[PDB]
Amino acid sequence: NKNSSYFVEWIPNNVKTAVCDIPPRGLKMSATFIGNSTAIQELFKRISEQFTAMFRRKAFLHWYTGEGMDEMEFTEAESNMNDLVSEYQQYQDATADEQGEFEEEGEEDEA
Amino acid sequence: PDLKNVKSKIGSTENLKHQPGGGKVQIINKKLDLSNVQSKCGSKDNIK
Repeated sequence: NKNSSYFVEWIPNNVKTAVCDIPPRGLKMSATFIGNSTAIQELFKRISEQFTAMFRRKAFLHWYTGEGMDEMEFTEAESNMNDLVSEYQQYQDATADEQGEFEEEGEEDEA
Repeated sequence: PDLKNVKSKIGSTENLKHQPGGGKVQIINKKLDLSNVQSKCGSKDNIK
């Protein structure tokens, strides 16, 4: 209710809970979290820019290629990294309402 | 002693056109059809 702007609205209650009768040894209670925050892009946009740094000069690649790795694996992994950031970005800030105007295959433009 | 302006060996020459660019994603979904509907909890004949 308070932090609503930090939740994805089309998953209308984002929460799973579980509760165990047995604490760990020490203090009387505890809790453990996991978020699928779309914030995750802040890590992966850093690696991809840093990757591209190294690879736009082909820095230390001779090691990898010398174990017989092909350079089009680095190209697909980088592509799959860019496409994964695009999926983080497809569901980040996505409206509960659908997008309307976005077509380009249509047969007519006149009115 | 003139060396004839000797060139480097061997550089990032395979990267000279490289950026690289990004692909696209657009998801986006189709509506299901819910037009097969009628209620049963009333009367359509015995009302007459």
